[PDB]
Amino acid sequence: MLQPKRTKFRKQMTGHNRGLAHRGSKVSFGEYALKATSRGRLTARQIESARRALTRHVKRGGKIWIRVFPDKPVTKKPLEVRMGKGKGGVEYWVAQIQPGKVLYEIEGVSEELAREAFALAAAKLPLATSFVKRTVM
Amino acid sequence: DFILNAQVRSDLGKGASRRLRRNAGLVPAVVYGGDKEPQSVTLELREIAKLLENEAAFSHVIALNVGGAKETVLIKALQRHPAKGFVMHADFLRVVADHKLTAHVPLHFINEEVAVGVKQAGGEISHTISEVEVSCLPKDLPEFIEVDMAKVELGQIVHLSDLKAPKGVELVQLAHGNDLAVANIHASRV
Amino acid sequence: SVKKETRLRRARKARLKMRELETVRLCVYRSSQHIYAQVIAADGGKVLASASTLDKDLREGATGNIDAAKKVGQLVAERAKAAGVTQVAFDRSGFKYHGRVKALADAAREGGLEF
Amino acid sequence: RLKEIYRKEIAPKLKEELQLANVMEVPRVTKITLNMGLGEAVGDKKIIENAVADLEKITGQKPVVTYARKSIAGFKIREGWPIGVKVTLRSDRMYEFLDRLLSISLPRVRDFRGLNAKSFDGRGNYSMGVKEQIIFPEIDYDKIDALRGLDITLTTTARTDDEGRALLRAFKFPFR
Amino acid sequence: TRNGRDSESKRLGVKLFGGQAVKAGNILVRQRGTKFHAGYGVGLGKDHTLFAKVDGVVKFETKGAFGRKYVSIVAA
Amino acid sequence: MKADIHPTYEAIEATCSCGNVIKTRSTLCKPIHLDVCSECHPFYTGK
RNA sequence: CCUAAAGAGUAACGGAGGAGUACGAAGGUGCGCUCAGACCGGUCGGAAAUCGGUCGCAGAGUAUAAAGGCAAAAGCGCGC
RNA sequence: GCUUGACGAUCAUAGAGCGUUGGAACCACCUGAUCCCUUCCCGAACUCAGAAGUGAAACGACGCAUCGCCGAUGGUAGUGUGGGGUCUCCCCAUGUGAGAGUAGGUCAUCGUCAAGC
Ligand SMILES: [Mg+2]
Ligand SMILES: [Mg+2]
Ligand SMILES: [Mg+2]
Ligand SMILES: [Mg+2]
Ligand SMILES: [Mg+2]
Ligand SMILES: [Mg+2]
Ligand SMILES: [Mg+2]
Ligand SMILES: [Mg+2]
Ligand SMILES: [Mg+2]
Ligand SMILES: [Mg+2]
Ligand SMILES: [Mg+2]
Ligand SMILES: [Mg+2]
Ligand SMILES: [Mg+2]
Ligand SMILES: [Mg+2]
Ligand SMILES: [Mg+2]
Ligand SMILES: [Mg+2]
Ligand SMILES: [Mg+2]
Ligand SMILES: [Mg+2]
Ligand SMILES: [Zn+2]
Repeated sequence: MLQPKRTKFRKQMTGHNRGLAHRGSKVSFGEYALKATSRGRLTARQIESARRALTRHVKRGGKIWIRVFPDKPVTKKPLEVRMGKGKGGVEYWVAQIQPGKVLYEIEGVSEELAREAFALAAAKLPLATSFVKRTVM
Repeated sequence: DFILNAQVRSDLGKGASRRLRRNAGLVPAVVYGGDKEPQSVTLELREIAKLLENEAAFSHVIALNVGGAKETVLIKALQRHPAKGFVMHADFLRVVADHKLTAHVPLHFINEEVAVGVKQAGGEISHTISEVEVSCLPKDLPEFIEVDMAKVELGQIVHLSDLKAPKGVELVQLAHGNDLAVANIHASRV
Repeated sequence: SVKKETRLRRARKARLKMRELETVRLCVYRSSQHIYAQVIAADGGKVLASASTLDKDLREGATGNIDAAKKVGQLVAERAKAAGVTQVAFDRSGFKYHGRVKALADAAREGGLEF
Repeated sequence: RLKEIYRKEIAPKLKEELQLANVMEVPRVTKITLNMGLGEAVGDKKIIENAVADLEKITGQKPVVTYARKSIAGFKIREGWPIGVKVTLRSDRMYEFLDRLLSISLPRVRDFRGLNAKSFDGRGNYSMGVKEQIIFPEIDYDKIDALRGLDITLTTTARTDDEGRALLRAFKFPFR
Repeated sequence: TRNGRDSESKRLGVKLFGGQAVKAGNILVRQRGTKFHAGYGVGLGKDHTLFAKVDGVVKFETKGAFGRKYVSIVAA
Repeated sequence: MKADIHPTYEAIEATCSCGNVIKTRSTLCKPIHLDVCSECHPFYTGK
């Protein structure tokens, strides 16, 4: 799917997901966007599932941008294994999402077609979304 | 048309500004520029949101009415809630007859359907940008800068230097030796 | 130019040592036509005594040689005494301690002030 | 030799030939450095003592031998052992070296229509090579080893290469 | 796991802050390298330890080119 | 100029077979004869 | 070095790496000097050898990991 | 007060870049390498003896905001204490309050000494 070509370190701490998205919250490339209104986490197979559904619906023209990149590795512990014995191995890559972040953008289509193409995408994502339009400020 | 009502603000801070947006439905603001000191004001959220539905809100002169004294300003910046999208703060720039000022002016693309690159080669018009930043005198600030794409073929790129501007208007970015793409014609996605 | 710029870089270590020790200094300047000597108090701020070839009894015409540097050296030592100073440190200001600079220093030693 | 020659007509003529308002900024040549980078002696180290002796004859100043500044395994060398030698010429030696190379040996090289004007950098210095070490009249033909590629480099006080070329219009430079 | 190693802590940092009264020989800073430089009345150890050579008060001033941080002793 | 390390330098005697003579200094200490010189070369005059 | 919560300290079969040496000069001192890289020009080398010039200023270097330092260079060379 | 040199205070609001200008003195370039001294070669640099030429190069002075560097007011983020919620995150009362950006500034300001007015 999507993941870094190479990274400095294999593993990472869990951390916390706090705050609003004051950066990456504007429509910068296209004319309409899908924007997160709740916080959460996107697992790079939901991003691919939602990209096919969006692109398969337009099927005639239109440019699409993906503004999210999953760069945080998460580990899992195999089943029937006790606590301890070192950290688990990396299983999938994921992205942190704060309220207000733009996920996908599109242009070159009508407002009515984009609005129903973004509805198909939002049905694959585990977080609340909204439809927004580009503004001067 | 372009008129806004404001009241002087005197209780400043984070706690006071949060009470404005819950209890009273107001919006904190500030007016600076000219040769005068800045001034904190308040204005209704419903009034500012209604004026901003207009297209040329940021490229037109606005008559501000603080108390009873009127003054000429221009929307310079605007803070929005990242999630809900409503306006939380606004700052205005005082307008003086002889003083160059910087504004953001939207672009208008016309005759897209009759473009050479579209009807002949089946290309698609892509808008790389949608507004440009200009500097000029207040008396000749344009509401929108015109760009046409009739004589554009497949693969041709439109730059800042190509488009013409009203007399007395400077493109700023072109002045700093950096012309940026505006639009192009490219081959179809599928 | 590079010629002067590299000399000031060459003279910084000795000057910074004297500020640390807070000792009186005897600074020398040498040009193609004259030579200079100054006694600077403890921190580069004030000049106590001075002597050069521009005094109105040495402006005779030949000031860019060795013996001209000898007369100023034995003249700056006299002026240092009037200021009640001895026990200074010689600062060559990046010039090599070989020629006109050396002849200047020997006159000061004979003049009475001791390094 | 060529000292007085430069200041009798070459310097006075170039003053008003480019229409100068002052006299020092007329181009003059400061130094000539020979250099000859011995690609061989990678491991043998048997031509340095031979390259030192021959290069002495052309000039008469004891040469200095240069060392590798890096490793670069592609040439199977590394820093520490020398790869080439060089000499620097100034004032009288480099003038008298010029005329001897100008025409005592340069006409009798082999085949040459002249010295091209394309061997100029962007500032006004000239560089040109020499394909055989025996070309000069200071050495023999039999007691000398095989071909060695001696070089010539010129350095002038020219702002740009055109008046550097103009200065080299004098000195009887075979420029085509 | 092949990671379980670490070294003992070295207890570095500032030992006397600005305004404090000092005596000759007092250690002022424990360092790696010179985050702070020796000013007036301050010496430097072979492991870059700043120590007092006079009696007075710590100063902690930034001055000169290079934007260096200096520690010096002044009159109380 | 460093001494004892620079070998003998002199004015020699140069004489081209065409009668051309230029007194230039070199390091041979003997007269030399030239078959060709600047006054008799095809490239210097357009041959 | 991170965890370690802007003084110190701080655990886990937590996340990452090194050591069990070297040097009689690789120590002391006086004197002197600045790198990597790029471009142009130049015999066999040609993107990369040595040479000339301009820019560059530390993107080099530091016996040995990483961190903190380095123009009075703590980097480089020579005499004693 | 005016100009030039030496040494400092202060380390970009003081820097870079562009243009103009300075030889009366000073400074710089300059001539030569006998003599002290020097180059792992070269009087290039260090040094010695002055002085015929020039302000070209360098340096200084004066202009310009183009780049750099400074930079508010207001708002926002975070946060100590007390209290709430729908409690992986927030809200209220009270105290505190950035970074970024915006309007806009900047072609420095001083001290001692010596030579000429
Ligand atoms: Mg955890
Ligand atoms: Mg606030
Ligand atoms: Mg609060
Ligand atoms: Mg030193
Ligand atoms: Mg530790
Ligand atoms: Mg010690
Ligand atoms: Mg701590
Ligand atoms: Mg802590
Ligand atoms: Mg600890
Ligand atoms: Mg414990
Ligand atoms: Mg060492
Ligand atoms: Mg390091
Ligand atoms: Mg040594
Ligand atoms: Mg603020
Ligand atoms: Mg609390
Ligand atoms: Mg604040
Ligand atoms: Mg700020
Ligand atoms: Mg800033
Ligand atoms: Zn002949």
